[PDB]
Amino acid sequence: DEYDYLFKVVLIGDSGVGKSNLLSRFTRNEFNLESKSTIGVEFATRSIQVDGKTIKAQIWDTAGLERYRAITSAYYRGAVGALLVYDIAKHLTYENVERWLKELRDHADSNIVIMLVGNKSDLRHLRAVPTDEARAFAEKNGLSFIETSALDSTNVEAAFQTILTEIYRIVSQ
Amino acid sequence: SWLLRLFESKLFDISMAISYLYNSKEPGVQAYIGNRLFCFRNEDVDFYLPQLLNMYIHMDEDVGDAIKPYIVHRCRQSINFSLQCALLLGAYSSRGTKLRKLILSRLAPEREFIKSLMAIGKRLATLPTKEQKTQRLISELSLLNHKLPARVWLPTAGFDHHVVRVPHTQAVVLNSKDKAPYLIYVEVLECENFDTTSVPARIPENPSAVALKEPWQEKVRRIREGSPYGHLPNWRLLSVIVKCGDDLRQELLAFQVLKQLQSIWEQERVPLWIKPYKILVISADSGMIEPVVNAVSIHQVKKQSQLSLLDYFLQEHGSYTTEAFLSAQRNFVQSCAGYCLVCYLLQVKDRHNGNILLDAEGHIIHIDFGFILSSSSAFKLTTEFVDVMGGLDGDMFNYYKMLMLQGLIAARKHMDKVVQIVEIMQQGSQLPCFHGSSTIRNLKERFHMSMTEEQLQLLVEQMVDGSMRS
Ligand SMILES: Nc1nc2c(ncn2[C@@H]2O[C@H](COP(=O)(O)OP(=O)(O)OP(O)(O)=S)[C@@H](O)[C@H]2O)c(=O)[nH]1
Ligand SMILES: CC(=O)/N=c1/[nH]c(C)c(-c2ccc(Cl)c(S(=O)(=O)NCCO)c2)s1
Repeated sequence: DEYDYLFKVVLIGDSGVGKSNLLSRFTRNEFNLESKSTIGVEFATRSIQVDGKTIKAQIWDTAGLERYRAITSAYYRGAVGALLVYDIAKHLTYENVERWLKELRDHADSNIVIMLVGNKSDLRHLRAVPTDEARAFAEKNGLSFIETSALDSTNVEAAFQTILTEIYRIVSQ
Repeated sequence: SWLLRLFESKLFDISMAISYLYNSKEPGVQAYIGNRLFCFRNEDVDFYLPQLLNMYIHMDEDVGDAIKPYIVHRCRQSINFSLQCALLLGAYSSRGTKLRKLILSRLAPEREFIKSLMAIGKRLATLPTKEQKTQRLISELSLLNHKLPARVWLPTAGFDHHVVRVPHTQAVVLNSKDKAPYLIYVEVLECENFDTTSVPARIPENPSAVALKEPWQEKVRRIREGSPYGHLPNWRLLSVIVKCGDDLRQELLAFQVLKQLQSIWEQERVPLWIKPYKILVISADSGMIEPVVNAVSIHQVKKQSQLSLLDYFLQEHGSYTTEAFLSAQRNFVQSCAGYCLVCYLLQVKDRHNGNILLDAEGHIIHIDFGFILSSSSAFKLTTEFVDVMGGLDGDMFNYYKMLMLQGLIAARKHMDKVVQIVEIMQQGSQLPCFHGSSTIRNLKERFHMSMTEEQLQLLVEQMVDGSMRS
């Protein structure tokens, strides 16, 4: 039936980090090793309750490839939240998180809630970004932080549920 | 989810892992498998080190980068492992070099030990006779003891150890050729773990020196009794053939194939017999082989005895009414069927009695695996061999055919495991065994997967009839 809120959230990050599987995990509890590059944008939705209120989240899975980065930025418009994702096992993807946040201070609301996400925590032995270094950078820049595995599903629910809650109580007064 | 399902199932073993790694173009899979390697047992993955490293060298960077972390991890926990990586990396590229240098960056004792062994062998080229070479070898090996014991080992050994002593008087050179290989005996003290122990202390030394044709246990006795270290319970004797100027990469490939066929035949329950002998690739040029002891070439068995093979069997084991004879005959029949199958499947060529060893229990052992697969006589069943088996009408001879069929049926059921080994090695390879255009395709055809068993029976007969015509 009725929601109290409709929160528009975007997923951004380098190509390959797992955005589309975070989304598929979170909205239909599905994952896949084989992948199709996200062409432009993909849409999915899921409703949750925080502090007694039904919030329907509208998630836009953007695509990290640059071919499409003119058209992803279109959808940054009026989004309340953004999951900024990097692959824990591929250092370069973490290096680009700085350029991915300037990307929000050009095409998106200047008062948006951001969570940094280290994805692929299941690849323990390939880890190229230590959890401590990341979380340090996270709050130096006023971002919330979590590590997920879309594959085994660790923290995927938590990640979304955290950012949606954080959002839901910025709005009040 | 269906793929990840499989990878998390019982069916997932290091073979499957390597296969997907080799074939999948998905970087997510590559990385997933790169990580799963850590979960497997070292011994299981070890067997595939040449494949992993070949892929690393000759394949897309994505594939290399998925493999590297695991390799580096193993390299850090075992210098033996480090060594084989560094040696293989170098041998299989002539991408590798950056990592090799990093691994070699400590190992100097071992690398100098090996360099010196190699160096020795190259010097013997100026001595035109076997016997003269042997004299210089013996002299020059004695100088190595001046540096022992040290942080040095023989990678070809079943166990962890330190090398303590070289009984130089016992070493011998095997032919009169320009780059003749030479056989040596090495003394060692066993470890439970190399990386955290010893280097034992020198014991200064002083009949045991005399060298002659004798069984392996009689030779260990003599050497042990003469040795400073011989009293210790810790003490064991090894042997390696040193090839200073011969490529051993096909020899290594054959080893893997033999080892696989052997497991295949143990798992199905076919009592064929074969003997893979260990290989250590050192360069594209050079390496070592662990020899089978209590074995001598068929050819030389006939030149020193002056007997027919059967007559020699009868001399060495007993009359055909004895147990020792009937047992040796059985080992003969089972080792022949085994090796026939190996020869056919790998298309082993250059087959003659210089290349077939006879061990003290009656097994034969084939040896020179230059000339396999695409590289271009075939395996023969001479009447001398048929005689030892008791003749064409014989039960043991019929059994030989029975075994061949059985082992073929077994092989077909596990074909992919065999083909995998060869096909990954072919990659960036300029080895003569891959010279042809249809190496793997021909290999698969030789399994005859379409055939009905009645058809295979026929193929075995044809094979055997063929083996006799010459
Ligand atoms: N091991 C592991 N692999 C993952 C995880 N998340 C995603 N992957 C794998 O990473 C690869 C790429 O993920 P993908 O879903 O395309 O992310 P993406 O950020 O949407 O990539 P793109 O849409 O911008 S082109 C896929 O093979 C996927 O299976 C994870 O948590 N663990
Ligand atoms: C007494 C004896 O011959 N022991 C051996 N055991 C083994 C495995 C031997 C062997 C195996 C393979 C090869 Cl390739 C060689 S070899 O020294 O290099 N002979 C070359 C042509 O024969 C020797 S020799």
